[PDB]
Amino acid sequence: KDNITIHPHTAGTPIPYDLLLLADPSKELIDQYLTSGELYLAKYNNEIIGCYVLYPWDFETTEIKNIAVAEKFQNQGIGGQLLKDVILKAKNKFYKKLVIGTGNSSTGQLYLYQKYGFRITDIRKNFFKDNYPEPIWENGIECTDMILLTMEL
Amino acid sequence: KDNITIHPHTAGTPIPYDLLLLADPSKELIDQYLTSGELYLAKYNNEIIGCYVLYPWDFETTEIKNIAVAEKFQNQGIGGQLLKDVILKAKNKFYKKLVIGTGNSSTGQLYLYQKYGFRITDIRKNFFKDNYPEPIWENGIECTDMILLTMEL
Ligand SMILES: CC(=O)SCCNC(=O)CCNC(=O)[C@H](O)C(C)(C)COP(=O)(O)OP(=O)(O)OC[C@H]1O[C@@H](n2cnc3c(N)ncnc32)[C@H](O)[C@@H]1OP(=O)(O)O
Ligand SMILES: CC(=O)SCCNC(=O)CCNC(=O)[C@H](O)C(C)(C)COP(=O)(O)OP(=O)(O)OC[C@H]1O[C@@H](n2cnc3c(N)ncnc32)[C@H](O)[C@@H]1OP(=O)(O)O
Repeated sequence: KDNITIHPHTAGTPIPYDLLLLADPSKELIDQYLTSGELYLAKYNNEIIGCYVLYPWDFETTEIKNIAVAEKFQNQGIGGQLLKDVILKAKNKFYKKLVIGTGNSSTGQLYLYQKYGFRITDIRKNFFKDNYPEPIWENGIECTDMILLTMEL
Repeated sequence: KDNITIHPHTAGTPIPYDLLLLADPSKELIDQYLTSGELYLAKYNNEIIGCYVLYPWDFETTEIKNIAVAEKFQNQGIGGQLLKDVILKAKNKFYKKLVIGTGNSSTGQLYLYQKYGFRITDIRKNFFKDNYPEPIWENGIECTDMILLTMEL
């Protein structure tokens, strides 16, 4: 909606694993990019309803390692508001490219990221097969490969 | 449906440009891969309602350069029947890989081809921008790049 607020996560505050796990089934992988990344929390009427994690590769590129919206609040435009906020945060830290990777089966998400300016740029063959023990499925398609999209900032 | 027939196009028969143009807006590009490709026609109660073109790259790979279903008959499973038939024809000619390329904005099609066994393998940046004069748009996304998918036969 139009009355959502976004702030960085504060030390001592609970980490919204419920939300992060909607986007990444591995709590181990989440905690790893929380080490060097920056977590942001989207609040609406005092409740944390969404989040994203920015994860620098280097000076030029930073990656959205995780972006999630509470299941009760999806498909109301909150994700788009989050993506706009990520774009500003990455620009403010002088990154030149913003990257996000999603599953080959995530065809709905491939629309959304392109709507906000991401171009499809790379395929990571068997990324999910190699990095997650149990296979992952969407829409009856096995999610084996990562599709990487890139936005020039 | 279950009562569709598929046959190669016969010399002297009209070429269904109405159908081919649904899949490729350039009659010039269509006629070019009709030169070295093979056109197949799907008939239902005597009417041509779909078609595809197979276009060899070399001994190992052949490409679906064009696949189309009449607008009145779409989303009834005819395209899937066509894709199954292409797979058999390519195997029968001893190809090892079957390739199809669609637009970055064609997220519905990215589902369908993966459902029938195609993996996303390659991005052709600015393919449509370079090869078609007028820009092409889908779902409010500009169609600039070709997504190439590959099936091991
Ligand atoms: C790096 C990573 O984290 S990849 C994993 C991403 N996270 C997840 O998958 C976790 C689970 N899902 C979610 O948390 C969320 O659904 C998100 C983060 C993916 C998206 O957030 P949302 O608030 O649901 O998205 P939002 O409402 O802004 O837009 C979704 C869009 O999909 C569109 N859409 C609807 N049906 C379809 C469809 N069949 N195909 C494509 N797009 C569709 C909607 O219309 C909407 O677009 P629009 O606003 O232009 O009309
Ligand atoms: C190389 C080239 O030619 S690329 C260009 C391809 N051709 C074209 O775009 C021409 C215009 N379109 C067409 O001719 C046809 O629609 C084709 C050839 C793309 C597909 O043929 P169709 O008969 O419509 O497909 P079919 O009915 O078998 O299946 C379409 C699928 O999309 C699914 N679908 C529906 N909504 C969506 C959505 N939002 N996102 C993804 N998939 C969706 C349908 O459920 C169906 O899948 P299912 O059978 O597994 O449930």
